[PDB]
Amino acid sequence: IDHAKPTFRQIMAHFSDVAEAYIEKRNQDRPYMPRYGLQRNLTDMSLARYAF
Amino acid sequence: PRLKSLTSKMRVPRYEKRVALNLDHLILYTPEQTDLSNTRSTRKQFDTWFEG
RNA sequence: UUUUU
RNA sequence: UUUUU
Repeated sequence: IDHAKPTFRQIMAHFSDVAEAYIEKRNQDRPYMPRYGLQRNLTDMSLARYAF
Repeated sequence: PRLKSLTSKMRVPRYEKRVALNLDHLILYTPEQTDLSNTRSTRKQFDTWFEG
């Protein structure tokens, strides 16, 4: 963290589609939802795709 | 005198000209209708419930 | 543009 | 597609 010139989001913006397909698979097996919506109260199990 | 249902002179899409895409060996594909839908879930899920 | 624990 | 106590 102390060794990037812009911020952390501004570097991790690459790693988008890899975890996308990740959650597609392991959601297709089982009803996973991440954290970030469960604090914010999403509704649709389908829309885990973008609770980043 | 006899013949088949499907044809070749039919109006069909074409990647390039000679290519015919809906390959006409699909005479034998009629699974159950509801078995294909989304309104019924999948066999894997049906297994993992039965195992959990 | 930043600021979402 | 969800939402039928």
